[PDB]
Amino acid sequence: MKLNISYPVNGSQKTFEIDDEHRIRVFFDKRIGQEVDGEAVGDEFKGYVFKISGGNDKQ
Amino acid sequence: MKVEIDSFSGAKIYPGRGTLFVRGDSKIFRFQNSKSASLFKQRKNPRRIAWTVLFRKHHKKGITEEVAKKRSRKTVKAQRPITGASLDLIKERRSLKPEVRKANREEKLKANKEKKKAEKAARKAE
Amino acid sequence: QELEGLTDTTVPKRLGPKRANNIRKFFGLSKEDDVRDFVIRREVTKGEKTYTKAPKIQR
RNA sequence: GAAACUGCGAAUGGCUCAUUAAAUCAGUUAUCGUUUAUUUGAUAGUUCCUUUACUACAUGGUAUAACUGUGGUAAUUCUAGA
RNA sequence: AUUCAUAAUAACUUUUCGAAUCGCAUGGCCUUGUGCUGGCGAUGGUUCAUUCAAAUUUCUGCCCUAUCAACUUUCGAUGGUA
RNA sequence: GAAUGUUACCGCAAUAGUAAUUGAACUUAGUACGAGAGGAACAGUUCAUUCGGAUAAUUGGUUUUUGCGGCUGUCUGAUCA
RNA sequence: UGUACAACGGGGUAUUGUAAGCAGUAGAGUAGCCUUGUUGUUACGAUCUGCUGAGAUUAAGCCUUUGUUGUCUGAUUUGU
Repeated sequence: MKLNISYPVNGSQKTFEIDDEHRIRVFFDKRIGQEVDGEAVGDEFKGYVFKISGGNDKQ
Repeated sequence: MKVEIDSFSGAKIYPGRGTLFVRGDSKIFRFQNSKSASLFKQRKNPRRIAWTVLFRKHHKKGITEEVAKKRSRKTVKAQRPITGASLDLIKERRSLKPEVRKANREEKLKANKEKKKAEKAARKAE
Repeated sequence: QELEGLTDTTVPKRLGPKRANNIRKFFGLSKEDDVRDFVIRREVTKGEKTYTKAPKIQR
């Protein structure tokens, strides 16, 4: 899938393509509002914590 | 092989176990077993039946998953580049709050300019 | 680690206050501090000429 | 002076005559049995709430669009996040 | 023709309205302070009346049929009371 | 199932009986052939039909597990059972 | 006279569908008390909830079993 993300602090926003089903099962079965740690999904995101705001599915 | 849930009872249904029922509204249901299926033919309520997951839910037994959505405590502390601010100049203006005497001096100079303008007005009228 | 499209890079707010008290506490000034002078202007350059487009104040 | 917000209008107009036989409808009445944006005419000195510090009254507060850029959709006057 | 129009006491109200709006003009008094005052408008606002209407509604009137003479009243038909 | 020394274990095979059967789809192949219309075959793969012999994981059936729970009628003072 | 057997038990597993008892500001409503109520309380009350995926049952042709309690020398017959 893809991940559009924003950093309010800088106020920036960027998109990132991702594979690795077993990086994203981290996210699977979660709400829009919960928080997860990022090295689970990419060590580039180590120490970081994301939150979700929603998304846009297939179709 | 995929694992499913009982359209009545809420159980994992391992392969070739249980049954399926279909309904001319195209709808599908799965059953682990003849028990749930028979309740279904009896057009029953899996929320008034006890031993279902649905009932353990709608009566809140073993609900140990969801805890709390926390409300944080934090400030802005992100002085943004306001697009006409020049963040160095922004801090300069933020620190120049005192010394309203310069404001007072500009205001008195404007009092003088306005007096001169009204005088010129009365003169041009006369 | 610092992520480039988001963390290392930063971005501006496209606008500032249009309200008196918004300005007033955006700089934390006073009840009296000549908000007009604490105005923010935006300069642009139509040609050789430029100009600062200071908006307004309401209330 | 584009866009968006806000305010309005969008219920008029137009077309057609299927249904409908005290039902529409005509003409006549009542509203001492009611709604009336609106136009129009007139119409608020009392309202600081332990109303002697509670206090902004030369005037109070929070959002949010348009925009920024980020994105999904095969696709719709689709839309999300920031 | 009214228990009316209105008024008047006691109370009620999740508390309504009583203008933080805007253009044009710039004037006058001075103890000259950005002191005090002041106009032509535009908007929007409580209620009353009005008006553009609306809703109900009174009397009387409608074609061929009796090879339809009885009908309505279950579950409203008629009336009354709350 | 007596008798063959007893008793036990493994075992040969005279004999007797016998059982598998049938079709379709795909390819071949719109090919072969034929003027054309039309239109094949073996090999090969997937399924099925009829029959047979076994099993019963699951599905279904059956319930005296009178195991569980439920309902009426009546008796046990009540309840409980 | 022993990784022997058995009955009991224990556990597992499978089935039912949440036990009796106790409580409850739940309870359609009703009558009564006075302290009159300022949820006033007493009492009748199918049912509802909690203790409760509870209790009950489980080999009789299910598995297991470091427990408990016992059991283990009766009869007859056969010879190349």
